[PDB]
Amino acid sequence: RKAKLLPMEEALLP
Amino acid sequence: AFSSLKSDEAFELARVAKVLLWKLEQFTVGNLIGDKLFQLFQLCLSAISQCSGTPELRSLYYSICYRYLTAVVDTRSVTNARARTLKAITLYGDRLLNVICDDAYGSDTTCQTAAMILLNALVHTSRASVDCPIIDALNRLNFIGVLVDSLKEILNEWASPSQQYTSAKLALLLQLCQTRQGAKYVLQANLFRALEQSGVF
Amino acid sequence: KPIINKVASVAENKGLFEEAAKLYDLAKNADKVLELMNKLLSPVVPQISAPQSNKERLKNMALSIAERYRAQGISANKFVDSTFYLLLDLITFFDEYHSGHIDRAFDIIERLKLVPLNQESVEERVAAFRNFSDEIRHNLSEVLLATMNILFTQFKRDRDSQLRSQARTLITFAGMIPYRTSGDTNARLVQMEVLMN
Amino acid sequence: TLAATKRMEAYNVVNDSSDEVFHFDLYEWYIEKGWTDRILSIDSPHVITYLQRLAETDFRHAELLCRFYTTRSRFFEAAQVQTNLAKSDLNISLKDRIILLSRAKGNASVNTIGISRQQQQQLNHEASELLEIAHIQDDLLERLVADPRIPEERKAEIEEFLDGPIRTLTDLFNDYADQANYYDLCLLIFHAADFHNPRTILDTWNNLINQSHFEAEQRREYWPIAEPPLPYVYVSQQIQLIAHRTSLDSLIFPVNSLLPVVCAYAINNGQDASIGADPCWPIQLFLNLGVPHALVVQVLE
Amino acid sequence: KLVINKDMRTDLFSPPN
Amino acid sequence: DLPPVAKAAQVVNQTLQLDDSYPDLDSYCRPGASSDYEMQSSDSSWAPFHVVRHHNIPDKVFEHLNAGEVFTKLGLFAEIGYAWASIDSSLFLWDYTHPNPELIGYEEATHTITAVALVPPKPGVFVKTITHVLVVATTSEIILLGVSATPTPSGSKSLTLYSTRMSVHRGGSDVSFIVGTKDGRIFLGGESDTDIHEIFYQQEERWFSSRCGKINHSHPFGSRQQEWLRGLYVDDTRNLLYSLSNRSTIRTYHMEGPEKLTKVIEKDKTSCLRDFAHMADSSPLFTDKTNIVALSPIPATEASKLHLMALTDTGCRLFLSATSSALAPQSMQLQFVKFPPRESPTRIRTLNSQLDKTSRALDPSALGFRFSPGYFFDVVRKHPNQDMLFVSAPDTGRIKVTQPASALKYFEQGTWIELENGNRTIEIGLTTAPFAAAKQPLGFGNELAVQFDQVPGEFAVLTNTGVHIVRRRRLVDIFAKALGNCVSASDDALEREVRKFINQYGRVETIAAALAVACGQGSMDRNTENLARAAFIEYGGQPRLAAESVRLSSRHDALALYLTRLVRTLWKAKVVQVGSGSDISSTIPTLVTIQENVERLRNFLEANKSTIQGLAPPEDIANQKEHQALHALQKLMESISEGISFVLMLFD
Repeated sequence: RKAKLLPMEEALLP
Repeated sequence: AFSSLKSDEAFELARVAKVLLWKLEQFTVGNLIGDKLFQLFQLCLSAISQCSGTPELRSLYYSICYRYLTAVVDTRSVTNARARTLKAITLYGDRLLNVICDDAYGSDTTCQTAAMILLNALVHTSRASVDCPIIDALNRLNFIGVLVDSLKEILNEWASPSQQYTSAKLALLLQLCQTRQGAKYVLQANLFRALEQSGVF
Repeated sequence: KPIINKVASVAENKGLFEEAAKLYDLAKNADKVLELMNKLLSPVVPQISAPQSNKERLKNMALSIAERYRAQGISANKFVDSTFYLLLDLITFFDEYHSGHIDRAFDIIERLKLVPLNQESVEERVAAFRNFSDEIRHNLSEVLLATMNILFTQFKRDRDSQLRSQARTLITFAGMIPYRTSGDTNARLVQMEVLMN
Repeated sequence: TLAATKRMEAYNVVNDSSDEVFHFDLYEWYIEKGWTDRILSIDSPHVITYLQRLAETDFRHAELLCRFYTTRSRFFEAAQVQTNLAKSDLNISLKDRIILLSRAKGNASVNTIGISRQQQQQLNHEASELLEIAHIQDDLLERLVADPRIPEERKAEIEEFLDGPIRTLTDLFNDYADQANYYDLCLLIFHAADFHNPRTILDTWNNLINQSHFEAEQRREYWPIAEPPLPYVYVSQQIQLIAHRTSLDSLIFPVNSLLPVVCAYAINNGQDASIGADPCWPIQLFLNLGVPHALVVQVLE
Repeated sequence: KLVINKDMRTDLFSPPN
Repeated sequence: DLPPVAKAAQVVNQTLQLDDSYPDLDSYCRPGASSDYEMQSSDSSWAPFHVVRHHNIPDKVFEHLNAGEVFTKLGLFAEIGYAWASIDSSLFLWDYTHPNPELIGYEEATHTITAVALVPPKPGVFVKTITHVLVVATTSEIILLGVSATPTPSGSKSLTLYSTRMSVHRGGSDVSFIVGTKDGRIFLGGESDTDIHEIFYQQEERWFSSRCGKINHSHPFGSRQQEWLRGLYVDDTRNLLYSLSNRSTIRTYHMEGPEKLTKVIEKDKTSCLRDFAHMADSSPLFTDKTNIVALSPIPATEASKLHLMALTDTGCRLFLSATSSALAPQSMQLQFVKFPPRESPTRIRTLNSQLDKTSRALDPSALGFRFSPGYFFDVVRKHPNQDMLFVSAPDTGRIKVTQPASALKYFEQGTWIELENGNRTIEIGLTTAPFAAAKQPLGFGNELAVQFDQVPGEFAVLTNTGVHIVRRRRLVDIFAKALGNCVSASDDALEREVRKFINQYGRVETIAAALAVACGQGSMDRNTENLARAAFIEYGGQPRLAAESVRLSSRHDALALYLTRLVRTLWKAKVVQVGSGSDISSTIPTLVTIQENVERLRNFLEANKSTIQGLAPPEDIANQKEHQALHALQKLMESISEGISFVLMLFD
């Protein structure tokens, strides 16, 4: 299963 | 000496005490009687907590404890007896009630009837002693849950042995609805939808 | 301090535990707060924590009492206190179990050292059960089954020997422990171990 | 899948057949391949006869029959075998029989569909009794073997007799426990035997306290790898060990008499503020052990 | 069932035969 | 004069100072050489390390590995308990602690993957839930991914990947080595040349710059020679970066500024050999034909002078110092050599002072790793098919017992570990927290002081069949298992086994170990604990007067030593932390364990009040002051228990 890559928006602040 | 050893000699000796309790200077005699009736009450709850003997012998013990908690206990002398009486019931705890709850809605016809009526005396005498530990234990043992579930199809069940059994069933539920704490546990059982599937109305 | 206990005392005598806790907690009487909080939690330990349920509304107040009792270094006697933080861990064990996070839930139960998983620990774990609060022994039935069902699921996914060994351990523990619904539970536990083999 | 179909088609021919001599040879071959979980899933009644006939002379096959029942949730039937196996004449170590009875006690603690409440407790009580005895026998053997007072020739003669089936408390008490002056294990036997005698129970408690005080005072005099505990501490340990293990029976743990004895020992042997001890350590001991406050004050009165 | 009999035992501190 | 708990607190303070005076690395690795080993069979109770479990590579990647066309690679993320495998342009992570692991794949890569690493993120760039950055180098691009290794909930860290939209062209220089610093700096190197590249990355989009950049810190002119890298190595405590080339040239770079990197030393093999020649002892094991196959930096907290260890393919460990002319270093010098041991691994046990400088037991060494405070792993490839693992640790016991300072040598305990044949070792990584007994070189390497504070070091050994877990064994672990061999055995067999420990660790250390094992520390367990107790009694010695003044028994010293080590983390620590009304210095769960440990000790003393000499009441002055000192120690314990019980109540 290809790993779900959550978005940049959550990753980097602010 | 034969409280839990064998289930054959107690039967002959258990029924004789049953009828004797119903067929019942004066102060001295009244003390000896009440004294043994209290001691005789202990060995009954002790056997029920261990589930000893066959359902037939286990049924006789319910009748003995029934009249004892209904006639003897029911005025400083009354308070002392009622207080000490509840102590014996609390000694066993859920272990004792669990056995009685399993007897209900069982295979035998007379054991389930006596067991159901017995619970009525326990909750009744407990309130006289705004809450109660007996009613709380029944909820933890999932007794109130399965009890409300059996309300469905009551028309099929309802002198006859099945009729008298249902009388004690509905009679018990009526007692729990008198205390303030019972409405909480009883209402959460969704009894309104249980009495509708039966179509009794 | 007295009247807050007086008012808390009656409301306690009227089965209003959720209030008696807030009131006793107002007077910083942790002996009673945690006592009552033990009673309100044990029934809801294995239940499903769902929005606005009675579990969330009680768990969330218990945690708000765990922080304020640690940040302020407050505690009742170890009996009442040990049980209180133990239930909070179990509530986490079932909240993870009901969510399908099997790996995460297995790790929690392992820390608690409540259920033995290696045959060597059976003797000591069995002795501990004797003096643990009945609010814990009550929920032993659901704990064994969840833990078993946890190993049960992980089996269908050497490791096989390890799960098999742990499966056995749970059974022997349950066999030596007299507890709630030991009949139905001990039977189901044995069946789930047979399907593994 | 059609691959999975040809699988089910194949194992239906096998599991449904009426040739049970074939089933036996098939179950014998499943084990040799380590397909344990396969035997358990089979719902045929030819597997029950195979496992039952093999459990009678093979401990590790009676193991599966017990696993067979417990995955199906026939908990009583498993404890029924585990108990009947611990009482057997088979070559099984004592520490395994402790596991068997400990599993049997658990499997017979919970309800199982179909079996009574009385027969459930009838088996739990029997298994629990034996487990209590077997634990004594084990803890006894463990101490006898490590006892310098015993000759190495006798120790082998003991170990063969004890390390196996579970003996009577009479045998455990006389030829072993009482001779060695194992006072703590003598009390456990009284409890496990429902031994009714207030004096000898109390006389044994007195000897157990004194022998404990001596072992701790000799240690403190020697200090011996780490700083040993003061006498009353070791005495306190030897009571807690009984208290949890006895489950606080009134016969072998009579606060009516034992608490005065401990309080007397705390005076006659000077276990008090002189050595830095809490002067109320006899009270602190019994209260924390679970003795009711209302009774302790009734005794001090 | 327990029966104490201090009378005839086996010397725990002497070898056999 | 002084009250009881005050006298005891003095002993504790002195004891603390004793442990923190454990020799530093510079003082037992002084200029010169050593071949001091005590070898131990792998199965011995004295083995310094042993294998604890193995985790097989999951079958679903074995399928992908054979589906490979051109390139495959394996690697380790031991600090979070994950392994990885790359197959061409695809990447797969998995938790090796898990029994039926899920595959976390990343197949967006277009070109063959050549290196991957797990690095700390740059501060103030990502949301706080991102614990690491995953750097993936292909033949075309260097790709950055966000990573959250949060601990849901039972074994290993649940792992999720996040895209970042950060990628740089790979350029002309291959990338095979990626290393990261504490502050998230990312350095690159490979097998095309000796150049070191760094990746910058930013939060903002700017018109003149980019979110993600790559620069070359080396700049060569024309006139080149063929030379490439073998490994990159970071030392954050000195802001240094080391590279090792195929010609065995060691280059040192200094991170003088937050984005600057500067070459400050270049030392080729010739310089190492000239240094080695001027040493009193030359050797055939180190010549111009010899290769340096690995480096291992030594942090500033472990040693001031010795910066670096280099491993030759003949099994020699070279310890290099570096000094400033005045800060970055400007000079590097080979000072000390630890030559290989002589014993080779055997199936059957074999019958066991000059410098041994010719051993070939470690020839050839293919891979090598050093971890603080000196744990050494050497992958010896004697045969083309199976590796032998040589593992050694400093003989901490003998090192701290040795007197005077001039007698100090690099004593070691070693063993051979055979992981069953046919599998090649790939990588070895630390799974537990980095070791450190102190915050300065003095006291740093004292394993004995921390055997109840720290988890023993665990190490993941990655082969092509699985991950093997190797655990450091402490004094108490060795003492317990040795006693386990004395249960059935004789009476004067214990005395024999105990004397071995005394002749090595010293009487006080030995008895302190017995005490610890008697209290349930250690790896039938009851027989062992009773045996330990017996040793604590029979071998604890006695108080005597010197030449008023009394010398207490080793039994007393042992007790003070054990108690001190249980409370060493918090003794001098502030109870609370204040920013405006807040925190507790020592965590809540650790105070509970410290308390439980102390209460266990106290319990053991009471439970043996009678038989411990000096506990019960009492030539005389000796035994009396012995009795007084032991009483003082016991009052400190209950005070320690009360004190902790009080702080737990505060934050409750």
